[PDB]
Amino acid sequence: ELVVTQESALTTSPGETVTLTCRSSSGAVTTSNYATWVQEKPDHLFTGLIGGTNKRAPGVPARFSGSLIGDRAALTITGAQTEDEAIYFCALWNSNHLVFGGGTKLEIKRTVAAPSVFIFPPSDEQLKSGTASVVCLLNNFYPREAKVQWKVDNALQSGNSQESVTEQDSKDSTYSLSSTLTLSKADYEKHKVYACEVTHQGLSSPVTKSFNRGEC
Amino acid sequence: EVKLLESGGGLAQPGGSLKLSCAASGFDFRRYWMTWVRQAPGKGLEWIGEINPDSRTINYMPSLKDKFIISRDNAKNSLYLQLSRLRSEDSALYYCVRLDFDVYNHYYVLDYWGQGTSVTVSSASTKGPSVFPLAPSSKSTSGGTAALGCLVKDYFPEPVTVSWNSGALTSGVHTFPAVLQSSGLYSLSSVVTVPSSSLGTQTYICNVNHKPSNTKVDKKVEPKSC
Ligand SMILES: Cc1cc2nc(N)n(CCCCC(=O)O)c2cc1C
Repeated sequence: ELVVTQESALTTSPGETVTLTCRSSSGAVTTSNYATWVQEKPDHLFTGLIGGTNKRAPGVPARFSGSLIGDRAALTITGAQTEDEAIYFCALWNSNHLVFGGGTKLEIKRTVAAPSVFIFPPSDEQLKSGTASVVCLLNNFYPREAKVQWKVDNALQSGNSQESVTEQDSKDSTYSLSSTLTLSKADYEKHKVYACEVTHQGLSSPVTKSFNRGEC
Repeated sequence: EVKLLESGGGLAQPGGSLKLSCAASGFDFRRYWMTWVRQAPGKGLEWIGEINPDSRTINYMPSLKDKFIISRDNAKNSLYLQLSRLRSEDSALYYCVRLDFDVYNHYYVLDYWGQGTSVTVSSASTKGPSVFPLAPSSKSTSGGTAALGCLVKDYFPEPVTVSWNSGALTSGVHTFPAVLQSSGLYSLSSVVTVPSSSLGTQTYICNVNHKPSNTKVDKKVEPKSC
């Protein structure tokens, strides 16, 4: 069972040089594995970068290069640019079939940006369904590490919220996140203060956005 | 100007079969090896197989050697993938890919990729999403920017597409990846920032589309009155 492994995530600064590796579980990666690389940009846009271990595909800037380092295949990026933020997949030929690695997420460091926080009360239309969804939005921040705590009448919630995060933005390299607190119309009506408390490196102190049920 | 457009995805029943297809243009199809690749939720890419120009050589991923069949029609610049004995593990995005095959230099690259067609294996029935407004909690007076959006929830299976003002508004838009709720139904949000001063003058409509259920919804988002 050939298993190809890549580091899950790497961070580099603009202008710096970074190397991504690809290793085989069956032994050293060799020329007969014809290591190849694919780049994945947001919206499932894939592009082939390297073939035959060290050959650049047409249209690929010379800042990308491949080679064998130690027992692994590698992809080196020189003078990293924000346009290089993406997920890189490696793949090795195994005699009669191809095997992809798990992919590496390459993040390019940029200055810290605190998020703009917004809280959205459930609509009346939804309440008629017997469910209540409270949405909290954390817009354009960096780095990705962010903590969102829901409080209902000052009671910390748990197990009743789910969050989603967009891919790093192509332009400003920021992330956006949404946290959704789901309650039954019953429980929702039993409380008054709904708050979203956010903690992020770009905030000296946590930020809280809230609303009182019914108020408008 | 290489183009690869997949079709045939959708909801399928476990144990059933499905046929995906791919239309190619922008290059001499007849002279290229073609490939299928898929990506299941929370997983990486998985090679399915390939087929050479004259169809005399066809290689498959060991596992699916016999539950999948790849074929092509050079006269119609088309590639086909027949899936059978479907199981949940087969739920994924299926990609049509071109392989630049250079035996001289031992150069092999999956150069161009289609954007994929989604396939879901399940015994559940399709369900259209309910679209709720995420009203601007700001007044056209506050000045500056305001955030508003749409909550698309309780639909199945993936995917749904979201656009604002029939595609006119694209700047400042953030459509989050859907999350699978405990109920087994998907849910997602789409938001966008607009000038506060335009609230009341400009109409903001999110266009939601869910093909699996032939559902199309256009919800207008306005500031809730007090
Ligand atoms: C992405 C990729 C796809 C491939 N398809 C085939 N058939 N080979 C093997 C090359 C031919 C074998 C030989 O002639 O020795 C592939 C190698 C790579 C890296």
